Amino acid sequence: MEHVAFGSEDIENTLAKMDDGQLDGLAFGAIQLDGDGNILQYNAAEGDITGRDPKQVIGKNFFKDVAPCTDSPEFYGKFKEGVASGNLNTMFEYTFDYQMTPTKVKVHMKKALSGDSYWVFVKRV
Repeated sequence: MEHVAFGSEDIENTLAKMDDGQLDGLAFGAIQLDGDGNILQYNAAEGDITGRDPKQVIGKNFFKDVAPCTDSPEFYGKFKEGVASGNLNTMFEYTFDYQMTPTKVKVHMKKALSGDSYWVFVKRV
């Protein structure tokens, strides 16, 4: 198990070293998005929470295709403001409810160290 705590202040530095295999060892869900919301990485723990197969959602658009329930000012709105601004670090509770049992989560979105990519981290509450 890769030992990194949800909400750590340097999480983006820690995860910068990890390949898709190491990401699967985290204790929480992790999704890497580009600035348009397309999925670049999607780990095992996220699939355990949501039921999605990680291999199959890579390359889909999180807000349009995968997670329409997040297309709202309270989630996608925050994302697109952070991309436009070039900075993003916000944590909030949300309920995921699209084609799944409604599941309450804590979400942390943070700009990655790389270029034009953004993390979404998820854990159950």
